[PDB]
This record gives sequence, structure tokens and C-alpha cells, in this order.
Amino acid sequence: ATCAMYGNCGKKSVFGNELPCPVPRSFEPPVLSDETSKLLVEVCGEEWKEVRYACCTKDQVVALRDNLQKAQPLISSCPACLKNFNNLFCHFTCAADQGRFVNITKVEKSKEDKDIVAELDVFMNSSWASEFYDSCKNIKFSATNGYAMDLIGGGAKNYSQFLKFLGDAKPMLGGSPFQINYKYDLANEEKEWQEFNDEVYACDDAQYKCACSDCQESCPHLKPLKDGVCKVGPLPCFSLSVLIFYTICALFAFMWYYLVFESFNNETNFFNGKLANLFTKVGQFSVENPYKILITTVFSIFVFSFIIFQYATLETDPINLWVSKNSEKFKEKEYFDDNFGPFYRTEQIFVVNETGPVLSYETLHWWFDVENFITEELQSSENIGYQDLCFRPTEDSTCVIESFTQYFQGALPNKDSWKRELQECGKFPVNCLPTFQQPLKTNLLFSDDDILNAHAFVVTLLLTNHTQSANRWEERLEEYLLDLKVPEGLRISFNTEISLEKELNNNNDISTVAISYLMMFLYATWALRRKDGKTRLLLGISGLLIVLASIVCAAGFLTLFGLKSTLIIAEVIPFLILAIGIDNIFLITHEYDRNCEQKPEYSIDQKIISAIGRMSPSILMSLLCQTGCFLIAAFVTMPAVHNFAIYSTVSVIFNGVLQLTAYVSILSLYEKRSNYKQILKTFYFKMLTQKRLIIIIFSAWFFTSLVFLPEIQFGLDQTLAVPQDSYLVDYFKDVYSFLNVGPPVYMVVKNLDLTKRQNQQKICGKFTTCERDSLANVLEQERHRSTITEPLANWLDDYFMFLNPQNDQCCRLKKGTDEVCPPSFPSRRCETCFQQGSWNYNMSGFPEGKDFMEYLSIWINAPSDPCPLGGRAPYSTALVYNETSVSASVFRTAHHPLRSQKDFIQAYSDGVRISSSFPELDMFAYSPFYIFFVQYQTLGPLTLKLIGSAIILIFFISSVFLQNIRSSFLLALVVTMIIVDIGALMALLGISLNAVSLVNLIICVGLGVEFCVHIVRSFTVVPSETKKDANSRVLYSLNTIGESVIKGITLTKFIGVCVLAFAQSKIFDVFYFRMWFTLIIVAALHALLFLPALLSLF
Ligand SMILES: CC(C)CCC[C@@H](C)[C@H]1CC[C@H]2[C@@H]3CC=C4C[C@@H](OC(=O)CCC(=O)O)CC[C@]4(C)[C@H]3CC[C@]12C
Ligand SMILES: CC(C)CCC[C@@H](C)[C@H]1CC[C@H]2[C@@H]3CC=C4C[C@@H](OC(=O)CCC(=O)O)CC[C@]4(C)[C@H]3CC[C@]12C
Ligand SMILES: CC(C)[C@@H](C)/C=C\[C@@H](C)[C@H]1CC[C@H]2C3=CC=C4C[C@@H](O)CC[C@]4(C)[C@H]3CC[C@]12C
Ligand SMILES: *[C@@H]1O[C@H](CO)[C@@H](O[C@@H]2O[C@H](CO)[C@@H](O)[C@H](O)[C@H]2NC(C)=O)[C@H](O)[C@H]1NC(C)=O
Ligand SMILES: *[C@@H]1O[C@H](CO)[C@@H](O[C@@H]2O[C@H](CO)[C@@H](O)[C@H](O)[C@H]2NC(C)=O)[C@H](O)[C@H]1NC(C)=O
Ligand SMILES: *[C@@H]1O[C@H](CO)[C@@H](O[C@@H]2O[C@H](CO)[C@@H](O)[C@H](O)[C@H]2NC(C)=O)[C@H](O)[C@H]1NC(C)=O
Repeated sequence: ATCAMYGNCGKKSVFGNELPCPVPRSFEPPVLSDETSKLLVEVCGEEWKEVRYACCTKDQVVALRDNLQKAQPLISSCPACLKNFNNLFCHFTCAADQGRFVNITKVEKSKEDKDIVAELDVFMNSSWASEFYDSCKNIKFSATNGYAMDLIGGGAKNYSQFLKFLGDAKPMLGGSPFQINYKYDLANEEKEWQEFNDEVYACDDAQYKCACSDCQESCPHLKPLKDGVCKVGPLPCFSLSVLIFYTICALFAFMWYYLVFESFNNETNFFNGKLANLFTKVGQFSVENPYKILITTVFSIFVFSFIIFQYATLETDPINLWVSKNSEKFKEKEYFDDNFGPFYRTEQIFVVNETGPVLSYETLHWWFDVENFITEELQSSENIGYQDLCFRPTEDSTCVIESFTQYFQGALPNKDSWKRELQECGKFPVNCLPTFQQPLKTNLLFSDDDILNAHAFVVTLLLTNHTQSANRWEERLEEYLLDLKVPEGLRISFNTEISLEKELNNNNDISTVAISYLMMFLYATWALRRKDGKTRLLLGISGLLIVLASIVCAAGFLTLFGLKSTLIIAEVIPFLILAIGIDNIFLITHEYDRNCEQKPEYSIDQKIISAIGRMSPSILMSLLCQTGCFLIAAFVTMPAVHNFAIYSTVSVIFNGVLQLTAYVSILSLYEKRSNYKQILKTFYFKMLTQKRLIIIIFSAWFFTSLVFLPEIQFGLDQTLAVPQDSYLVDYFKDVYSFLNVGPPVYMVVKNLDLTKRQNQQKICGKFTTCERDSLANVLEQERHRSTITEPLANWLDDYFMFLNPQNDQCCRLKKGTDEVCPPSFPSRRCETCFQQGSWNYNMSGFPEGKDFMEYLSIWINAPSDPCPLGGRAPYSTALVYNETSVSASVFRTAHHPLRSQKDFIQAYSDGVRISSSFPELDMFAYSPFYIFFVQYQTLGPLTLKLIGSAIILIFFISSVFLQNIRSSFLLALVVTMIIVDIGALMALLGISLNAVSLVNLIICVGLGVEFCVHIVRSFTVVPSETKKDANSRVLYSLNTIGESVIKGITLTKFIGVCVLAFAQSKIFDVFYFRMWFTLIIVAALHALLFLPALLSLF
């Protein structure tokens, strides 16, 4: 054996550790003693048994042994690094070839004048150094909760710097006693010095595995790439698909140019015959008994008026309106609320210094004297302060105030060192535990982590609620904050849960809605004037009281069945009926009016029966089409959409009944007591010669609208939902601006044994032997791609760490018994529950049987003050147990800011995706907002089926009545053009797709068929007098049933809507005006210009 060093030669400094004694290479080391060999192998390993002629003695191994142990806690987390760390120094002093890779440089004289090496040069393989640095790269310290490389390598970033800290001459701070040159440049041809090269280990090594938290290699690297979208190029994939179709499709058509079956099976034929006879009897009975039918209608609007007012009439809460109770997300919310309690009521308050940082001597002193008012002496009318309602982690501990005031224990820190004191707490919240023993992250409290330069702070107050007493407290808080007089240069934007249920029901848009409908009545009376010029006000006024009587009858009839009328019903239902119910007034009146001429059945009562007989079949067929469209939506899942599907289907059926029996009686009565003597629709419509041009223009419009379809965005911005100029406008605009923390995410695990070792390894995140794709590792690796980018609050890891023997303060039991040893008995009789040699980082002595609970109860009740690892404060309400098994548990994770509607839907997908990413765990992710955004997942395919199925109904409900497949297909061809055209202006007009929009898009089909169905039927059931040809019939219908549309639904809904543009609410202006102003212009264009041109070319 050859050694360049051996033995010990005094010390280089008084009152200091001794220094090795350099020796030349000529000498040979003596045989090691028995004691030295046993100690050397124990500290280093079993591989040293073969070698028994090392270059170290008893005095050297003991010194080396002591120095290795002191560094053991730092690197004990990752055994791979620990082995490498000890291997380097073990071969430094005991390698038989010590001088081969260690070259002495200078020698000095010690206190005894012996030989002591001042410095030496050590050479090693570059790859070996990289592996060593890689092994200890990401080791995480326990107490510091941060990278352990800082303490061992001084924050080194490369192996060259890290190794230098090891070899640097630092006699102070327990460092090395001499300088060591870890050079990386040597040649093997010297024949005297060879770079050190021995076994090395890495994190990925199967033998010396390391926890994923301690090394990236161990973490699950599979992580299959997430992809659930179809986009190609700068446009959506469907847009490219449609555009590509036009190019290729046009090629086939261009080359070609350059180069009713219903007679059979007359069962349907007889339908058009008996139906007219049936309505003739209804018309006959409604004209011969006008009083018997009018009294009942007046009686019905009295009995139903009784019900809608007194017997029962109720609205619904925001949760009921939006989310269906059967949705899987809501079923999960009930489980979370039932077990882990409802989520806290959050009352955010923002203090903003627009042009600088809020933190100052004036504001810090001022806010402390206003945050001590809200949380101390703000008794509401019921005389309940915040303390009564505030949320306490446990009864002993005070409640939580997520504000920077909680730093300094809520007391003034004096105007001498506030800047310095606040900075320290933010960096390490553990050492500044608030009065509730819960760490406060700086991201939540402050907008900017700089703290001193932060431009605002968050004063979120969390209430556990006390059964409607909390609801009353926010009233005082809401009033109090508004009345606050903040100093110059500051502003307050706040929020309170009462705001959503209070601010929402505060709009005064009824003024504009009432006026708009008032104008509709005024025009309707003047639009019923006779051909000569007489004005039938009594008929129009009475006719408008029948359409408004159907709403009351339906709105009161359903309240008899327990249905609740949503606030949406107050707008959509009146609009639909005033359109369906106004067309029938003009069609029946004009048909009678045209029956005044031609003197068919001169008798006044006969002129009406003929009028009903001619026009009722189209009215009934349109009614079935509109009933079928809404009835389909009744199969939807959302309750607000489902609610409308039931109201409209009834508000329209009742309208049909009152527009064929009650109104006919009014018409019969009015005309009889009036006895009026019989004294551009053709000039312009003669332009029908431009048939091909109209089809081309309207066909190009449809095709161009088909490529903008996939550009529609989902979601409903809440900022517009509430009335404008509110106190929320400066909050919602500020929650997306100065808030850097997203909603909490609760990874609820259910029915997992969590006692047998096998199950514990699926949640471990800090131990080695646990499964690679555990709950923590998977969620740790998903912090970089998913929207869930905040550390997991793993209680299982904390519980096991609490048992660590090194944490003597945390766990302590009385000797000879399992009784706990609280701080009230500081006598040193108590010892740690787990022995030093039992607990290991590789889950060796961890509880497996009933002992898991024997220590979980001790942990969960730990004070948490003596040491940061405790259970009472952080994880007392996180897990549900019954002394035998953990029924369920929760791992709070939290989202990222989520400051847009697209992000909100994106966040929900991550919860559903991650929830399903674990097939071995009965797990689900709960966040407060998940229930609201459940619909948007299937809102894409859903609206295809609801609208796609409605079109088929139009083609099938109107096929029997028309008995002409060609005319029925065209009717369904123009009804689909309207929605597709309206479906592309939604993207262009900035109207999103949601429940509020989905219902509106359904009544576009219900109202789109209203315009076109009448014209198509008159084109197919023309009287024998007119010629039987495409052009003549089309011209006849527009003269006959075209004026009833231009002066009826078209203008009636266009005169009132135009004035409706002056609505103040942003939600009403977006989803209810920009969509009912587009279906009255798109449908009017498509029914009065496209349809006459299309039918002529049927
Ligand atoms: C004439 C107009 C004013 C009638 C509108 C009917 C309202 C009763 C509906 C329409 C859209 C609904 C909103 C659509 C979206 C949401 C989801 C959600 O919005 C939020 O701001 C909370 C989001 C979260 O919890 O993170 C809570 C209910 C709310 C505001 C809804 C409350 C009830 C609203 C305002
Ligand atoms: C069941 C099938 C075989 C019937 C074929 C008849 C078609 C003419 C129907 C079937 C589905 C319908 C579509 C279903 C849904 C929509 C979206 C909707 O427009 C939008 O604003 C987009 C909404 C969205 O889907 O996100 C209304 C028109 C459109 C394209 C419909 C147009 C007419 C379509 C293509
Ligand atoms: C202040 C300490 C706690 C910091 C630096 C962390 C770990 C210490 C204990 C480590 C870091 C580098 C290590 C180190 C470098 C050099 C020497 C000199 C050698 O002849 C004996 C081993 C010894 C002494 C070892 C073991 C102990 C040291 C000094
Ligand atoms: C807000 O921060 C600013 C620093 O950017 C504080 O200082 C004054 O800010 C106003 C603008 O609001 C300027 O007009 C003054 O010139 C600034 N003075 C100084 C000395 O910087 C400001 O006081 C802060 N607002 C508070 C504490 O209410
Ligand atoms: C504590 O709760 C657990 C979980 O609910 C109970 O264990 C379950 O008991 C049901 C029957 O009630 C079994 O079907 C399950 O297989 C058990 N295990 C799990 C993981 O659910 C346990 O019985 C409860 N302890 C007491 C004393 O009631
Ligand atoms: C966890 O690490 C401990 C500490 O090394 C291991 O304990 C030793 O395991 C070997 C396995 O054969 C036994 O021969 C020893 O008697 C055990 N004790 C000691 C002090 O060495 C334990 O095996 C490891 N377990 C796992 C699963 O890795």
C-alpha cells in the first residue's frame, strides 16, 4: 500500500482540532488494528473488509466519524447523496491509494514542530463530481422547508463551486482545517497521480432510491402529454375543415358546368281534412257563445291571479339557478360539506395605493385602528361581533384574519422597526406564527411579494357561519366599509358574500323594459287599423290583454304545481309570447279583414269561422313546432334552462287556447257591434326576378357564418351580471389585478385504509420506498403544467415527520407508558415516542397496525407551538377518523390566479382530469367554483343535440301538416340558416355560450319558425283561384300572409326592441338585446327575402 498521508501531528491552532500529518510516498502504512478496522467499516461500509492496510489510524477515523455524523441530518433525506458524501471522505483518509489521487502541496510546523499539511490537491473524474452534485442537488431541508444545498454547498450551482466549499480552508464554523484544491485537470501519463474514481450512486438508482421531493429523477417522468383540443394553424381545425371543403367541393361543381310521394299511404292525407273541420267547430262555438268564453277567460285570470300572488310564488338562490342538484360535482360538494364542513365565507378587502406602495407610517397606523374595529367591536343589529362568527381552527386558538396585521400578533409594531420586522416574517412565516398558529403566505396577504414595495394588501376575513346570523353581520360590514373615510392617496374595494344575493337583485332595468313593451302595445293597436283607415283600438287593446292573459295563466298555473319562477322567466317568457301571441292576432284579424272583401259568407259570424278555418291549421302547426322546440330543452340538465322549457311550453299552449277561443269571441263581438261598411307589397315584391342573386347572397352569408362557428367562447362574465357602478366594480376588476392566489383545491380521498403500509405509499411525498406515482409525487409533478400550481398540504407526510426522533420536542411520551407528556411536565423523564434507531426515511418503523391511530390522535392534538410540526391547528378539520380508520381526508392544494373565464373553465378540467388520474384511489377534487362551471364541459356537444334535434322536429312536425317533403325540407333549411347565421354573429358580437345564451338560442328556433312557417304553408295550400305554379303561389302568399308578418311580428318586435337598446344592465344588453335584435333581423331577412326566392326554386 502507498499513502501520501498518515497519522496525526498535533494541531495547527491552539484550542482547535488536530491536523493530519503529511508523509512521503516512500513509506508503507502499517497493518490496521482490530479496533480501527471494525470502526472504519462501520462508519464507511462493508466494502472495507477486504482492505486492512488503510492510511488512517484510530485517532483519524474517530475524528472523521464525528465530522460525518454532524452532516448526516442535512443529507439523510436522500440515501444516494449520503452514501456519496461519506464515500468521498472515507477514501480521503483511509483509501489504500490515498496518495494516488491526493497530492500534498505545502507543509507547516504545528505546536509540537511536527509536520502538518497546509494545503493539498485532490483530482477526481469530472463525471464523478457531476454525479455527486446531481445526487444532492434537490435535497430539501425539514426545518427550513427549503433547498438543503444552501447549507452544505453555500448555494452552489455547479459541482466545481459545491466541492470548493467542502475543500475550502475554514477553521471557524467547524469547517475544514486546511485548503483542498479540487482541481479537474490531470493527465494519466504522469505515473504518479491518478484522478480519484470510485463507485457513485444517483437518485434514480434502484438500491439507494430517494424521495421525489429530494430529486427530480425519482419523480414520475411518464406524465403523458395532455391534449384535448383540435386546432390547426392560426384558425380552428373545423374552420380549416370547412374551408377545405369549399375549395374541393367547388372543383367538382365547376367541372360539371364546364363539361310528392305522399299520395301513397293516404293516412296522413286525411289529416289536413279533419283538422280544418275540428277548428271550424271551435271557431263556430267561440263566435256563437262570445260571453260564455269571455267570462271564463276573465275568471281564469282572476283565479290564477290569486295563485301567482298569494298561494305560492317563489324565486331561487344562485346555487339553485345555475347548478343542477344531480350533477356529479354537486354530489361531491354535499360530501365535502357534510364531512369537512362548508367552505368559509370570504370577505375580501383591498387597500390600494395606485401610484405607490400602501405600506407606510400613516396607513399602517391607520388600518390597525380600522381592522381592530371590524374584527373586535362591529356588533351588528343582532349584537353579534366578528369574534362570535369568525372561524377558529380550534376552540383554544383565536380565529383567522388573513391580513398582514396578524403579523406582530396583531399589535402595533412601533414606528421604529416595522419595515425590518415585516420583511423577516414574510420570508419565513414559520417563525412568525400568528395568534391562531397557522402560517400566512405572503402571496395572499400582499399583491406583490416585495412587501415593502407592494401596491396593496388583502384583508380577507373568514367566517365559519352561524346559521344566518353571519348573513346579518355583513350588512354592517357592507355599510361600514362604504362609510369609511380612507386617507388621501388610498382606496378600498371590498366584497361580502351577501353582495351576490343582494347586489344581483338591485337592478332597476324594469323602467326600460316596461317602456319597450308599452311601445309595443301602442303600435299594435294602430297596426290593426282597417284597410280604409279606421283604427280598431278596442280590438287591439283587447287582443293585447289576451296575449298578456296567457302569461298570467301559465305563470300562475305552474305555481300550482310548485315550480318556482326564476328571474330569467321575467324577461324571456314575456318576449316569446308577445311575438307568438301578436302574430296570431294579425293573421286572424287580417284573414277576416280580407274576408270582408270577396264577400264569402257575408254573415259577420261566418266571416270569422272562415277566417279561422283558413288560418288555424298554420297556427296550430307553428304552435306544435314551438312547443316541440322548447319541450326538447326540458330534457336539459341545467335547472334554469329546464325551468324555461316548462314555462314556455305552457305559456305558448295557453296562448294558443286563448288566441283561438277568447280572441275570436272578442273579434266576433267587436265587429258585430261595429258594423263597418265595406268600402308597396306588390310594387316592390315584383322584384322576385332576382331569384338566383338572393339565394347566392344568402347562401354566401350562411357559408361564411359556418366557419366562424367554432370561434364562440363559453362562460358568463359575472362583472356584467351585477348592476354597474357598484362597489364590486372596483373589486372584481381588482380581484383579477392585485390577487396572486387562486381558489383552494381540496383533493378529498375516501375509503382508503391508510393503516396498512401498502396504502400509505400511495400518498407519501417525502419518503423513499413509497410508490413513484403516489398522490404527492403526481401532484408535485403537475404543479408545472396544470393550473394547480401551489404546494400540497400533505398531512400524511407531516404526521410521519412529527414522529421523527430528531424532532424530540414534537413527540414525547412518559417513560414506561404511552401517556402523553405535555409541556406542563418539562421534566426530562419524557423521551421521544420513536427511538433513533427505529424510525427511518425508508418507511421502516412507521406505524402499520392500530399504532397508526395510537399516534395519529397524539399528533392531531399536538400543541404545535413547541415545534412547527403539529396537527391541532393545520390538520384538525382535514381528516375524519373514528379511532380505527381514517374515513376520509383532504389535501389542500390551491389553484393559480384564475383571472379569466377561459381560465375558470380550464381550471375545472384540471380537477376532473387529475381526479381521474388516480385509478387506485377513491379520490375527487373539490373547489368552491367547480359546481358553477360543470356545464361548460358538455355545453359544446349539448347545444348541438338540443338545436340539432329541434330542426328534425321542424322537418317532421311540419311535414305532416304541409304533406310536402320538399316544402318541409326548405322550411327546416331556412330555420337552420337563421340559427347558424345567429350562431356566427354571437362570436362577432361578443356573446358567449351558456345557460342564459342557450335558452335564447332555442327561442331563435321557436321564433325563426314563426316567420317562415306561415309563408311556407300559404305557398302549399293556395286556394284554387290562384294559379298553380311556383312563382304565382309565392307571390300570392307574400301578398296574403306577408303583410301580416311585416306589420305583425316583424315590426312589433322591432319597434319595441329598438327602444329596448337603452337598457342599463350589461347582462340584459348583451345576452337579451344583441341576440333578440339579431333574430329579428336575421329571421326577417331570411323569411321575407330568402324564402320567397328559395320557394320559387323549390
Ligand atoms: C335581466 C337579467 C338581469 C336577468 C339575469 C338572471 C340572473 C338571475 C342570472 C343570469 C346569469 C347568472 C349568473 C351566471 C354566472 C354565475 C356564476 C357565479 O358567478 C360568480 O361571480 C361567482 C364565481 C365563483 O364562485 O368563483 C355565481 C352565480 C352567477 C354570478 C349567476 C348568478 C345569477 C345570474 C346573474
Ligand atoms: C342530427 C343531424 C344528423 C341532423 C342534421 C340537420 C342539420 C342541419 C343540423 C344538425 C345539427 C345542427 C347544428 C347543431 C348546433 C349548432 C350550433 C349553434 O350555433 C352556434 O352559435 C354554435 C353553438 C355551439 O355549438 O357551440 C346552432 C347552429 C348549429 C351549427 C346547428 C345547425 C344545423 C345542424 C347542423
Ligand atoms: C458548518 C457545517 C455544519 C456545514 C459546513 C455542513 C457540513 C460540514 C459538517 C461538512 C461540510 C464539508 C465537510 C468536510 C470537509 C473536509 C473535511 C476535512 C477532513 O480532514 C475531515 C472531514 C471533513 C471535516 C469533512 C466533513 C465535515 C464537513 C466540514
Ligand atoms: C402611496 O405611495 C407613494 C409613493 O409612491 C407615497 O408618496 C407620495 O405619493 C403621492 C402620490 O399618491 C405623490 O404625489 C407624492 O409626491 C409622494 N410623496 C413621496 C414623499 O414620495 C404616498 O404617500 C402613498 N400614499 C399613502 C401613504 O396614502
Ligand atoms: C370508522 O369508519 C370506517 C370508514 O367508514 C369504517 O370502516 C368501514 O366500515 C364499513 C362498514 O360500516 C365497511 O364496509 C368498510 O369496508 C370499512 N372500511 C372502509 C375503508 O370503509 C369503520 O367501521 C368505522 N369504525 C367504527 C368503530 O365505526
Ligand atoms: C430501511 O432501512 C433500514 C436501515 O438500513 C433497513 O434495516 C436493515 O435491513 C436489513 C435488510 O436485510 C436488515 O438485515 C438489518 O438488520 C436492518 N437493520 C439495520 C440496522 O441494518 C431496512 O431493511 C430498510 N427497509 C427498506 C424497505 O428499505
